[PDB]
Amino acid sequence: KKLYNDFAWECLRRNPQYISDWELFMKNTLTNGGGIPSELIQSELDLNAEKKWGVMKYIDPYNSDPTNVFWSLKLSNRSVRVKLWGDMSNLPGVKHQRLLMHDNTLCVKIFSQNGYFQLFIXXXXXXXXXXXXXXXXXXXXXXXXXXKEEQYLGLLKTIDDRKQGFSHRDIASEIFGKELVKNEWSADSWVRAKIRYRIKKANALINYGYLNFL
Amino acid sequence: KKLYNDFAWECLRRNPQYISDWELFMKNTLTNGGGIPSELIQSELDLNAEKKWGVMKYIDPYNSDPTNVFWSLKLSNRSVRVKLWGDMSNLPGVKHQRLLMHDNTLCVKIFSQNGYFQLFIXXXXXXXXXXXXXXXXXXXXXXXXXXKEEQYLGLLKTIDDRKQGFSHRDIASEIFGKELVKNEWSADSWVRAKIRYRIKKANALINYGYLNFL
Amino acid sequence: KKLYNDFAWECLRRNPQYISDWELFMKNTLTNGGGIPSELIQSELDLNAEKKWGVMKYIDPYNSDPTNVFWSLKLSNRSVRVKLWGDMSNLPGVKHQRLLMHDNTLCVKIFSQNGYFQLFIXXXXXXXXXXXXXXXXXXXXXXXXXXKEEQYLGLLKTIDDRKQGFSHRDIASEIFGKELVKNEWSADSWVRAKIRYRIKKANALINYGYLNFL
Amino acid sequence: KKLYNDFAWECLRRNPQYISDWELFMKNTLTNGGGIPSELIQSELDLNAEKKWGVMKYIDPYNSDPTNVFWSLKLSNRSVRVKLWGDMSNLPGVKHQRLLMHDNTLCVKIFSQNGYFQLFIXXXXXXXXXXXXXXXXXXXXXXXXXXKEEQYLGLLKTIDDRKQGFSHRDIASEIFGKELVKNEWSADSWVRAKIRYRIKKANALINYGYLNFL
Amino acid sequence: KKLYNDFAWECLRRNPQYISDWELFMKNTLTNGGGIPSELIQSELDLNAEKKWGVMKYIDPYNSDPTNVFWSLKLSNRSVRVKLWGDMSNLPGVKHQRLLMHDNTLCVKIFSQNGYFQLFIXXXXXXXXXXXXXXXXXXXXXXXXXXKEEQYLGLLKTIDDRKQGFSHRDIASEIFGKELVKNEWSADSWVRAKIRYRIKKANALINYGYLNFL
Amino acid sequence: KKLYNDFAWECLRRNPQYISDWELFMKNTLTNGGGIPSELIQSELDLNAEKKWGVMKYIDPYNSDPTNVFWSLKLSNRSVRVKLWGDMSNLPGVKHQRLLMHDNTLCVKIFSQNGYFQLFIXXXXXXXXXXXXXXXXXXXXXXXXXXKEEQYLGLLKTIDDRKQGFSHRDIASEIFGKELVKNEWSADSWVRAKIRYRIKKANALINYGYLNFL
Repeated sequence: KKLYNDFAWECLRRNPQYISDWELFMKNTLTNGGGIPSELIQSELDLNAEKKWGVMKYIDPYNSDPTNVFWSLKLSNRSVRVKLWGDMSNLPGVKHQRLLMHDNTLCVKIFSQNGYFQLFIXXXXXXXXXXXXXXXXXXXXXXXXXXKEEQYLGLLKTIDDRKQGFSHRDIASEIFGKELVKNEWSADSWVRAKIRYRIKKANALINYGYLNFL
Repeated sequence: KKLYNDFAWECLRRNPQYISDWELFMKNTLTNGGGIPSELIQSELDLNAEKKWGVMKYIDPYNSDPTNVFWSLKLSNRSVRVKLWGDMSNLPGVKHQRLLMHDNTLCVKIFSQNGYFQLFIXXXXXXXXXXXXXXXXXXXXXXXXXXKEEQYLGLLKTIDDRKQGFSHRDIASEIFGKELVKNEWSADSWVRAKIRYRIKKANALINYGYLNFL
Repeated sequence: KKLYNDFAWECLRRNPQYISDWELFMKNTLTNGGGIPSELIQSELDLNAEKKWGVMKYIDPYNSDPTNVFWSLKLSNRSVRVKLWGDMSNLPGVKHQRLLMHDNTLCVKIFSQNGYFQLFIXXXXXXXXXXXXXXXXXXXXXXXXXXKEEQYLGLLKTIDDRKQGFSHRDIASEIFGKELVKNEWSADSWVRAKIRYRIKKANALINYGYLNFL
Repeated sequence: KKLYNDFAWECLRRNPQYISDWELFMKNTLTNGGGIPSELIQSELDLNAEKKWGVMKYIDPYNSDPTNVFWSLKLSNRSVRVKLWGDMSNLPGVKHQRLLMHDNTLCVKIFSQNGYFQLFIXXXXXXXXXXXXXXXXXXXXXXXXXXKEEQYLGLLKTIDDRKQGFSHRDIASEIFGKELVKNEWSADSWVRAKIRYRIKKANALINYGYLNFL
Repeated sequence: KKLYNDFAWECLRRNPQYISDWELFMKNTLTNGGGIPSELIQSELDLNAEKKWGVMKYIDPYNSDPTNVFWSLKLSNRSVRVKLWGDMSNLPGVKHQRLLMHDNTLCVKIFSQNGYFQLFIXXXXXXXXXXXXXXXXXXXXXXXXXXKEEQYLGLLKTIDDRKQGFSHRDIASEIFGKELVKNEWSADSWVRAKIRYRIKKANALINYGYLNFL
Repeated sequence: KKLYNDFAWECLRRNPQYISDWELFMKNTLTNGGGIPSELIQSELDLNAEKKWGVMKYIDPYNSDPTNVFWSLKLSNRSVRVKLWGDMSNLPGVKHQRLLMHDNTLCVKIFSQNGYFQLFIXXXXXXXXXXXXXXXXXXXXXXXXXXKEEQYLGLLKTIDDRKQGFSHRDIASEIFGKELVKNEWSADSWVRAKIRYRIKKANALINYGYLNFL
């Protein structure tokens, strides 16, 4: 089952350029390569996506489950470097997924219903010694996992409506009602401007604005 | 003096389309209209900018002081409707600016060194009665004014470097050093990918991503 | 069943002048008026009681259940003005009662086991904008309802003992014991002074002192 | 100078029966007794006032300074029994006053700008051992002294206006304005009912309602 | 069953001099006295142990249950003087034990799974009146009972290993492993110094260092 | 000036065996070695003291200033391993001292008026990743330094009195008074037992009991 929701992945998988990239990645691996890309191994093609989109591995954009969605250490604010486990990784209600990277570094994601956290490899982590710093909030976030976004997802729903063929007025009627739209829709109307603002907000998130959520 | 910094305004005033819009707005008002646009009155041309960019009045993009930068009620999460003052508006260290809107509604912004807050017109405000809701956080934000963003501004600094003519490698040397760049710059290098990610992050903020900060 | 206890009503319904007023109100409505006064409608006679005693409707003083006991907006510190619900009014454990006032204003009381709260008419309330004010405590009190007084009720129990015909010494024996009273009762004895202080405390509450508890 | 304000004393000294009692107490001590009643010693006449009014010593009702106003142990919720000091009693900003009682018990009041506290006689106090009890709040109140009431005093101001000869309408004009009163004053008017409610509230406090504030 | 663990008793009952004292106390009472020492009565011989070891009664050092282990008022930081109960002493999960002392003072210990507390004789206790003092922490500790030490007990386990005949190297192998000890054991080795430090730490606790834990 | 007080050092420097060890260490270095032991370098003789007493360097027991008193990593609960500073080490009111160890590891002590903290070598520290662990309290203790013990020092004062030649009765008179001692001193007296308990408590601290305070 889908444990958690990755909002940045919901933005990225709706990017038309990423969808085109993934379909190209599938075609050259199914008809020009070794075949189908559980045992996650980052290839060279996947590292191109990490340097371009942020995900360490090309993930099917049709699937909302972010189990195999790993975010680059160069971008993630929910990752730590760990040196050398069974206690943290086997709580009834906490799952984990592993990924072997191109530089032979092992990334393990710890996730539950409250989010995810990535560990790049007892368990010891080198925390930067900065007095009165919010760098310790990473440990608090990991504890919350082992223990506006509803409006943001509604913006992505509007993008799904557009790509289905619905017009701005169609989406306006869906949100405000047929009677309100017939009475107020105009050239410089505020109902039209609100729907346009929904598109602009979501487009900015989809066109790499999701990077600011990592 | 510049009391506070409006991060959304720092994004918007760097938008090339908004800069072009403002220069067009100045030309048709200086050579085709009544002349120069302290006594802020929202005209019809200003309301077009409110429905397009979010600011209730065209503001010179060259000035960082957000004194006369007013944000639309349709977008602002720092605004309330107030019905009918001298105590709140005259604290030593708290300033205020007024704007008369096209619909004859008066908007008064209360700001200090900790941010701004807009009041749309004793003083009584109709707060929505929702049990266990964060709608009361608006009153807490107003109290904080009457009593990552350093990284976000650094992203906009990179946009200023680009518009000046500096290349991606030039900006990479500015941040990481000439020696590191000469050794590591390549086609699919991570230093080049980091600089590209800076541009993408800032571009998303500039291209209406600032709306998610209102 | 009796959900909560209104201490101010316990004081008022023990007032001999109010009891006489209610019996007069019943006689002129049962033998001179339309008959018996679930569908609470404030008449002109009830508004006389609101301007005299504080309750918006004459309530039988023999009943301790304060379901239909409504307190005047001119006196209540547990009331708000609300403009235009099913979520707040239908929690398993929270009841409500309505009253239509003489000025056609609808008062709805929301009560549970932790107290009551009155709303005078989504749901929006005009809260006075006063910085660093305890006016927001009304919302906290309403949240506590939707989520010394044992000594004060003992004082009213002493009034019930007096109206039954028990003397001050009888009540002293009831509280301190027959042996203590026989040994210590005197003209200027402290046991007699304590019982007198009980009466004075309760009489002050009954003779409009309950108004300070609204 | 007057350090603090005793609200219960402000109620009691406005009681006409207490004022008559004090004037009788002065006459029988100035023309029938030893003369004038700094060295506070509770006599037999003072103990009659303690059993009747609550103050351990007859105090001039014309003086608002509650320095020599001591409240009976039988009524005070701000008193403790102490067994056997210079550290607590000599803080720059904390004063103290002593009273020798008729039963040879010494009462010492510790007061500052935040209130008063009475000690009835190192310093050790026998606190009742009750689990999860608010009896320890007496120590917190004493710490606050060594470290609605503005509306209540306004009610007593209305009593001062009445005893000066001002009518209910005069006081209504003082609070609401001459124009409002001339327009709204009537037989069953709400402006008249509000002023009547002020009197009733204050009268209840004055007629032994202050006992509930000790 | 054993409700709680008294760490000071775990130190004292491992003291060789106390074990010798108890065996002498048993011999002179079983072959020279009245016989066997539920009804705890402190004799003169027991008071010698109170002035020497701290326990008000000689307790068999072989038993870890500290039910009858009472600590002297001259040493205990978990004791109060109480003057004159059924509510506190009969919570489902809270037990109590009584001891009659040589000076006819009754000591009652209240204990549960969270520790013990001793009362030396309603229930009233004379608390010292000291402003901003931690003397009130005794009431908080008693409330916690009515509602490093795992490392310290491991130090006493090392003493048990020594008295059984195990050498320092034997205990080193028990803690660090046979392979580590064979490789690192030397004259001035750190593994030998760590085991020596364990002994010194525990010996200090056993040789009256437990007094600092009362 | 002496910034802070090291209680464990106050115990250790009063140890007669350590004082003898230090005098032997001085004699073999002043008449058999290189001479006098600001530039702290741990020699082989100093490491013998680290494995025996805990201090990384022999310190003159006559000096109470614990500036050059360093505690072994094998014993200190106020030390961390740090990998590679000017911000933390140069606060107006925070000093630091360095020591080069026999294994070429550099130990730097950061201390102020609130205590000391040792760092064994930006600045990064490998913190053990244990969920719901008190290992993070080391960072809180370091923050407190960069931002019963009065009774324990009184116990060491009693040891100073003994080594000066004062008897147990002399110390009893010093604490309780000449009159109390002359009246109560006996064979099995409690005043004599209290003084004996002071000695036993302090002796346990001095004879390696200080290790439990590191």
